[PDB]
Amino acid sequence: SSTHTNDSLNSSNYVDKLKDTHFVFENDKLPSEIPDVEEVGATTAPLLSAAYFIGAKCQDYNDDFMLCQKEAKGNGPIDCLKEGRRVTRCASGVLKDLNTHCSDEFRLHWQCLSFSNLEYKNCRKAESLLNKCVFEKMNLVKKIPGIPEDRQIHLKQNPVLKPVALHQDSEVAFKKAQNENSI
Amino acid sequence: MDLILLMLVAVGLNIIDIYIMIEILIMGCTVNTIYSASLDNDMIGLIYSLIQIIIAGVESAIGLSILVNYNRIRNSEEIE
Amino acid sequence: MIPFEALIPYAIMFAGFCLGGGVMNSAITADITKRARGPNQEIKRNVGEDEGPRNYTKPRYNTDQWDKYFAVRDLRLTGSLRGQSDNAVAEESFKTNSIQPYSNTRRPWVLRRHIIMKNSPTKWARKYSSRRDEREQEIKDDYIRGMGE
Amino acid sequence: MNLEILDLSILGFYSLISSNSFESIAILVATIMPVITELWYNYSQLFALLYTLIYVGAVVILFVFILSVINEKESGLFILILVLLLDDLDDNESNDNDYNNVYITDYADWFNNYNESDLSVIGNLLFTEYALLLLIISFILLMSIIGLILIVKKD
Amino acid sequence: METYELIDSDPKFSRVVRYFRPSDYLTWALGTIGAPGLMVLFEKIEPAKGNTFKMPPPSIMRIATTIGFFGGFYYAYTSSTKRFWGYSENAKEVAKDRYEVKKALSEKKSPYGSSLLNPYQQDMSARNSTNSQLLLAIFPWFNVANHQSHGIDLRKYYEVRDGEENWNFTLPPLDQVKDLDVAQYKEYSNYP
Amino acid sequence: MLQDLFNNYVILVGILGLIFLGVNYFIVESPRMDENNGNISDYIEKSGPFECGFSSFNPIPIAFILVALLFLPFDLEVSSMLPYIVSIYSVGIYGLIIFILFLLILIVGFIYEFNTKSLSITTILHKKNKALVKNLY
Amino acid sequence: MLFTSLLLIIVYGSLVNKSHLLTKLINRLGLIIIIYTLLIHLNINTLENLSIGINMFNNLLLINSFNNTIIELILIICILYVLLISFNITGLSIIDNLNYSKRTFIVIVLFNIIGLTLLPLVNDIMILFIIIELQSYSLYLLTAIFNESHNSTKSALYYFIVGSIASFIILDATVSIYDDLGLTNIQYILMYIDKLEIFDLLCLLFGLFIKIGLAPFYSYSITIYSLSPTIITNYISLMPKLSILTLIYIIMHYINIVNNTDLNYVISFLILISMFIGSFGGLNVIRIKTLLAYSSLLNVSYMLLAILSNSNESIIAYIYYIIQYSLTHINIFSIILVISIYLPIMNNMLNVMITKYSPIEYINQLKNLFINNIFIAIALCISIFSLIGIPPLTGFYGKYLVLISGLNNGYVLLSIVLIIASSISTVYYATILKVLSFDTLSFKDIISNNLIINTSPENNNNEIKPEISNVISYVISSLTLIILLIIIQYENIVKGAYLVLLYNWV
Ligand SMILES: CCCCCCCCCCCCCCCCCC(=O)OC[C@H](COP(=O)(O)OCCN)OC(=O)CCCCCCCCCCCCCCCCC
Ligand SMILES: CCCCCCCCCCCC(=O)OC[C@H](COP(=O)(O)OCC[N+](C)(C)C)OC(=O)CCCCCCCCCCC
Repeated sequence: SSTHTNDSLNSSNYVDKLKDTHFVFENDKLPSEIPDVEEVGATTAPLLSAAYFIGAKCQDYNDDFMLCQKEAKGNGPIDCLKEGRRVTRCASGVLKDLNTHCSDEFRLHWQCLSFSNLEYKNCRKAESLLNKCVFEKMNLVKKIPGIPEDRQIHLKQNPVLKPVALHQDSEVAFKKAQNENSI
Repeated sequence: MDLILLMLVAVGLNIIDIYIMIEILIMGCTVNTIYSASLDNDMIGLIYSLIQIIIAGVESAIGLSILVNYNRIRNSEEIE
Repeated sequence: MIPFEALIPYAIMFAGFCLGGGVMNSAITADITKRARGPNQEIKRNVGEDEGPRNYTKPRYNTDQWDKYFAVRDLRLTGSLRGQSDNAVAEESFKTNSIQPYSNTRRPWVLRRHIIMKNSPTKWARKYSSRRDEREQEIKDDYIRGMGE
Repeated sequence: MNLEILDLSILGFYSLISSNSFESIAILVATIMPVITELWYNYSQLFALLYTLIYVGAVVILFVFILSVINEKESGLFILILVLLLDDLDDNESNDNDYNNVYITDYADWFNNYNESDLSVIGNLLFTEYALLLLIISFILLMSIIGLILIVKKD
Repeated sequence: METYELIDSDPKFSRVVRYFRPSDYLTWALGTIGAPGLMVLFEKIEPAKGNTFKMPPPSIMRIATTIGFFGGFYYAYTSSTKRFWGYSENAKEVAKDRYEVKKALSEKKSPYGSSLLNPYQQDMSARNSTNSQLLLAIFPWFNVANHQSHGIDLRKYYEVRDGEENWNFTLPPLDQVKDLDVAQYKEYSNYP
Repeated sequence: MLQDLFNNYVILVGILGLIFLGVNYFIVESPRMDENNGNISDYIEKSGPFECGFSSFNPIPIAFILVALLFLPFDLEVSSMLPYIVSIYSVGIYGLIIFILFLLILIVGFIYEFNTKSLSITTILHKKNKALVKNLY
Repeated sequence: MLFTSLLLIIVYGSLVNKSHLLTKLINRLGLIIIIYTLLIHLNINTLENLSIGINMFNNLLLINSFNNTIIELILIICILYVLLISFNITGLSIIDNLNYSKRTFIVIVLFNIIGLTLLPLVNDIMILFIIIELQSYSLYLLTAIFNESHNSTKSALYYFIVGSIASFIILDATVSIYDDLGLTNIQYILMYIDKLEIFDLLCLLFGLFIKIGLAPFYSYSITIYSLSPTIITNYISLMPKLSILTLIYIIMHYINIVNNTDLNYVISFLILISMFIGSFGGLNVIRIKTLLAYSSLLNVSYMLLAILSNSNESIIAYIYYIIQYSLTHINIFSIILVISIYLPIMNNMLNVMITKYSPIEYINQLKNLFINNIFIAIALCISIFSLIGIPPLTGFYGKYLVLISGLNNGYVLLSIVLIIASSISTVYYATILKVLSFDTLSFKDIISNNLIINTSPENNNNEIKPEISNVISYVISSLTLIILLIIIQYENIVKGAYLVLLYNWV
């Protein structure tokens, strides 16, 4: 979906010329009445790599943050500001953990995503190492709700759709674990 | 300016030129609908526009068929 | 008896596809990677001595609306539409650089300048009849007429 | 320099002076192209391509098809430029000044994790919600096939 | 205003056929043989060409039977539908309907049947086929889907009327009936 | 999705059009240089039709007309299949049955124009044969 | 039942061999289909239940007791029209074989009945545009069904262009409405009936006014009706007004919620102007169909006053008038299709060219019908006397009921003009009666054997040979006595119209 909108960046600078788009900044920070939070600094690829571990660790707060939006009855942004900081702090907690426990396993995976069009199907060898590491050092697991355990896609031993080109760092790191761990 | 009916000067002197003006006139209606639908982020307006383009095509085909048979009706000696 | 003289044009047409593809794959990948190295030109060009092996970023395809929100979000963090960063805490400049584009909502030029497309029973009333606009102007006036209460 | 104005001024100049049917069919193509191009940028890329596929590819080449069948037979520079200039002065289609001078934005949100093209939604509603509109259309198309043959076929 | 009990605001197509009275089959038969007869009656009224009676060619009589075969069924279908809506005599169908539903709730199956259609598709399907028999003289449209917007309250199938307790059917609370809206949104509030 | 790379391509192709026209106008030798007998305008012999050498001076079949006319209804049928393509999964069986019905009604038109043989050119004017019958007295 | 049988007729007609007997027999298959449609419609649809109004097909179509009245009327008038093409209107093979030369005639008519019956029910601007095209496209095809005719094709070309502009105005009003509100369903628009530009609904009416031939747009309708074959003019000059006037009445029902006076003044300007042209126009005419085209415009002007007033008595005035005017229109055209057998034959001056498409074309071709057939002359006299408004025929009660609705709402100026315009129009209805009878006593004993009817072969010379076919005669007689003897059951009929509701209730 690459539809033009009035809410973000469009396809070309010729769209901007027709719309006479002004990219407007607002220097004003938030008022002191709202206690500050440390915003998450991860980019697209690290978030998609750690998305299922944020789901495993912040599940209660994410559900509660959304349930505040459902029951705010249209005043969601203003009446869920405190519950929206727990989620930001919880997610920052996970990315800080992966940087201090599985820095190389994490970086290898989201370098693969940045190498393969941000698709999970192309990075199973790196992803399997990261999941195995996270389990032993943080107990988090990746689970896809709504299906039996035996039929999750990322555990599929012989997938139908496989990457066209291999990630060298993934294949090298994988076979090393075939010696370090598969004793 | 158009209140003096300027668009009558802009339409040619053949029956086929009238047919084109009808299409250019309807084209303005569809462009107006696409404009509103995209601003409102409403796909119902885009359903309307899709219907207008399809219905405006059927109108052209019937009109040309009448015009075509109108033309051959004069050239209908065919006694060779 | 394979004629090699006949297959010479094909080996040149094979090179035609390879020439275009080889350039596009490498040039676009290099440009995307270089701009994803840092927020200034003295960082993008040079490679540090203590920096490790370079991890190129391949061009992205088949995107959706989340990739337009992710791209601007990455821009506000690194200065590139496809930057890389996995810091658990963002810079303090992240909270004062949100880009919200403001654009007009006027009808297309063709809808309001074509010698034929602009003529219509209702488009004249929008353009030459005050009936609609005087009625709506009442609601705008009564906004400021109700601040006294 | 919104050059889309200059394309229509040329177009508006030749619409006042066209004589034969060759130029009349040219005004059609010279009008869709600004319509398509101004839809490709700005508003809707999906309906710019639908217009090319359906208007140019289907209904425009039918005009030139029958013009070769029908026939091919057979003002003053001051008045034209005077008319075009007079036509050029007042180009405000609407008289809500604030609506035409004040800009607006929208706020995006991440609640829509199932992002799919507009043509996905249009098909989603046309084949479910308004399946009567879709079915009548195939009925209008059906009548045309019968309608064309009864009008034109000789015997 | 002849009003009766509303059995089903959008009766299902398979139900409407299974509820034909013998008289409804007679109307379907009469419509089937009426259209070929009407062609003959016109010829008796007035010969198509000439001045004397001439039986129409057999090919016309075969297409005439087909046209009257649908018309007879459509008349039969609409008459059977009025009973469901309550516009006609429906006491006989009410007991027959109640026997099936009370049996259905008893087996913990849905009265309306299981459906391939998701929640939006079920509700959308109901909108198209509800009250669609009013224009069944113009173009056909039938409720062939197991949706749940039938314009009834399933509570009314719990109380026992005359001559029903002898059925000795046990009805569980609706919360435990498979494939009902009151028994699906248990995990998430937007997924069944 | 960015399209500033696409825009430069369209602009370059637009520039490539002016180059193709004018490169001929700047590389051809001057008419005086070759033979001087005239420009394309005055040399009406060179600026004329080709009729294989001999100078000479459209009542097309109705079947050709119906081919073009029937193209338009069958095109709008094909172009209205586009919404179903990108939504085949999410409309499920319901939208699939509607799509098939949308095709059946149009097929009844295909049957109608197949039985009448509307597209056949036919030969009503010629190809006649007769029986020689003697008329003895 | 209509749609399903249409497909069977489409396929079957393209299989069997091209012949007149098979074409006439297929026309009798459609006469069954329309009859079957009425039996299924009346079975499920009832006045008592459709009173509230019922949404159908995702609220796209809304049906109530006012719309339901016209669907049954449309089906009835479509039966009386198909009787013409399905049986003999004269019995002379030369004149009649025109009705059987086209196999798609009945198919296109069945296409239109689907278009006509769905138009009053529309409840969405998206389906309003689609349905109005389905009806509009069917009329152009029927106008050009006789593709060999030069005048018929010239009329369809004129019809297509005017209707295309008419449809564009209709399409543009809906787009403008969608621009203001973003809603397509008519019921959702009613929530903003006070917040939208009510003149954009008037731009919608200006498109529907073109399609009913209302002045200043009346010019094309008069030209079209005076060029098409009399069998074609009998259909295209009545049916569109049946389904469009019902739609106009509903749109005006919603409009009068905000009771904008400026809207009423413009429509009164068009109604007033149309009465003038509808009356003074027909004074100087020679063609009968041009005369009935001006007659049609005047009656549409009367029916708009009932629509414009739009009260509880306006439903009664419109519902009664639209029924009686259809039967009168069918009766008059059926007679004109029959009395062509009494035309003389030459054995000269003024070189009047007659064709098989309009054998009766001039008013003075009705001459001496009092002599050639007295019984049918009175039937034409009674029908014309109804149009004049002589009581106690059906025509008087139409004008009397319209006047009640008009004056009860303060339309004094229009009520007086319609009574002036009625008397002015009586001049050219009286000319038809002058031609029918006034020269009877000079021509009473004349030696006439050159009539067209005298070229009919003699069958036996012993058996009685009726001059007119059976079915057409029974229709003319039935509708002539219904016109004449409405006084007997008028009270029941009018009380049967009090019940037709359009959200009156209580
Ligand atoms: C890539 C460029 C393609 C276009 C190259 C031609 C450019 C020349 C300018 C014409 C196009 C401007 C658009 C308005 C249409 C005007 C057409 C017209 O009036 O005739 C132009 C052409 C030359 O005749 P001219 O001397 O100008 O007029 C008097 C002749 N009796 O009369 C002729 O018919 C001669 C053959 C011209 C055929 C052109 C077909 C119509 C144009 C379609 C292609 C361009 C689409 C429009 C794009 C621009 C839109 C503003
Ligand atoms: C339950 C009551 C049903 C009554 C019958 C209805 C169907 C009529 C067919 C009868 C048989 C037939 O057509 O017989 C034939 C007769 C006589 O024809 P003829 O003019 O002498 O032709 C010459 C006959 N030769 C060949 C012997 C010389 O036709 C009629 O008299 C037709 C009467 C008109 C139809 C009445 C219908 C009234 C509709 C009212 C609702 C609005």
